Amino acid sequence: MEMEKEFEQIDKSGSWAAIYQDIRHEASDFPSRVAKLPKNKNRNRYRDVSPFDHSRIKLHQEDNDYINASLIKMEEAQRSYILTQGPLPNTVGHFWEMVWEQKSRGVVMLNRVMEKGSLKCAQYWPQKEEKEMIFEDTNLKLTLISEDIKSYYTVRQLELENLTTQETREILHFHYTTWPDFGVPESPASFLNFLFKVRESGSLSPEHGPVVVHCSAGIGRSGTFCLADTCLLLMDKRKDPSSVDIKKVLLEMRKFRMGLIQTADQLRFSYLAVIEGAK
Ligand SMILES: Cc1sc2ncnc(N(C)C)c2c1C
Ligand SMILES: Cc1sc2ncnc(N(C)C)c2c1C
Ligand SMILES: Cc1sc2ncnc(N(C)C)c2c1C
Ligand SMILES: Cc1sc2ncnc(N(C)C)c2c1C
Ligand SMILES: Cc1sc2ncnc(N(C)C)c2c1C
Repeated sequence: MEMEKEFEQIDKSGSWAAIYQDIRHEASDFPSRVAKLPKNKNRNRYRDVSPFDHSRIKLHQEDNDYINASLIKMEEAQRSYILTQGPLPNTVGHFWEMVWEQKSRGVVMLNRVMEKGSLKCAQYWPQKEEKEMIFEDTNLKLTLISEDIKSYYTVRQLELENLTTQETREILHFHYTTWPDFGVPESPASFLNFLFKVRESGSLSPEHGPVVVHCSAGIGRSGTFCLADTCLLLMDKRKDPSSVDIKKVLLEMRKFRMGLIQTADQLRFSYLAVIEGAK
């Protein structure tokens, strides 16, 4: 169909759960044997969320190359993303090692450190200019350079130093701070504004390594971000924008990481965002 009329037809027929279940039944199943090795148990936040072996990011290490992170490579749209879990106390040094080694320019964070009264990820960046962080396991230093706090998001300028080579790189931290503890936003307007601030920065462009995107598990909000970005780019590239099929794009992305879009409400929100962004 076309998207906006497919949308009203699923709303009127109340069939979001059935459409979402169809996607779950058709999604790819690839092995994740490295994720399940006993030596990696304290590197995974959730036992049911693992990177596939074929698409996992490898750390440049001989002892243990494992991180819970996946490369999503979208061939027609010419976009790549790394989707990862919120870092754990034992994996903050691995996280910044990955940003360094993959030549990323941007980190996109879609969660708060505490939500629903529980910790959803480690405090993995410095909160004050004069109190830098040193990750001794991976030999990196991270400094807060500047902060811009807005109503719906915060952007930070960070300096990452490889202490082995004394090389430095600027990293941009894009923090969406207002996703609700339960459900999805009522309007996609602030999420779309945020997506276009990340684009404007150069963080999604081919002159850099892939953007690093995370939430708590790195599949639900994180999936919504990459799915909306890729669908809007395809609508600009093709002769017939109404040919873009959001369900087919999501199944392509599910070849590279399991579980992207965690609820029927996140699926409806992704349709809403693409429909409103197209205008
Ligand atoms: C430039 C690259 S790619 C790569 N893949 C696996 N291991 C590596 N190590 C640990 C040396 C590397 C390096 C140094
Ligand atoms: C006024 C300026 S110049 C500049 N250059 C790089 N990053 C910045 N951010 C987002 C902290 C800024 C700000 C806020
Ligand atoms: C002069 C420059 S460079 C640059 N890079 C990323 N974002 C920007 N804006 C609009 C927030 C800018 C501006 C205003
Ligand atoms: C020179 C740059 S890079 C960058 N990235 C995100 N936000 C920014 N602004 C406008 C606060 C900037 C600026 C001013
Ligand atoms: C949904 C939004 S907000 C925004 N701000 C600046 N430029 C934009 N375009 C057209 C590239 C947009 C879009 C498409």
